[PDB]
Amino acid sequence: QFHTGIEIKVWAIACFAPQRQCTEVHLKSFTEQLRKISRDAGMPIQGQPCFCKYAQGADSVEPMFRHLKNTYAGLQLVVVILPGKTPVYAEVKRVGDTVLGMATQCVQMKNVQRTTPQTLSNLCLKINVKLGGV
Ligand SMILES: O=C(O)CCc1cccc(-c2ncnc3c2ncn3[C@@H]2O[C@H](COP(=O)(O)O)[C@@H](O)[C@H]2O)c1
Repeated sequence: QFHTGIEIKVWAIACFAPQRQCTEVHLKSFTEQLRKISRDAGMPIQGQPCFCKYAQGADSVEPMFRHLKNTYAGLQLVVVILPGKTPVYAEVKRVGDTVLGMATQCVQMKNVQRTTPQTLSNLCLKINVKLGGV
């Protein structure tokens, strides 16, 4: 079930959670915790995303994903932080899967604000399934 040989060197964060709820330090904390667990599991995600920006609303998804595709050669993944149930999820999947062919992984804001080994493990397993056997 689990894939070896994944190395995620070029990846982006698109934060659809409001900055006042999911701060720069929450993003840095979450990213560092994800770096360490993904590494321990032999699917290392490098500590520094090439891009980390806030956006709001489903209409921002296509412009930002077009920008990412146009700017970052060898981009392997966009981690999308969502604030609860939101039409932004459907739009991220429409643009990523059907328009631009860009791998995306969505995560709940509450799991970025406060991490646990179990929820970082849940996320690594979803990423592994996506980026494994390409
Ligand atoms: O339009 C509306 O009013 C709400 C629409 C709606 C209906 C059903 C589900 C959603 C939805 N909203 C936000 N996050 C969602 C979601 N469905 C799944 N997710 C998130 O995406 C993650 C899965 O990400 P990937 O599909 O990239 O593996 C789930 O863990 C969960 O964290 C949104």
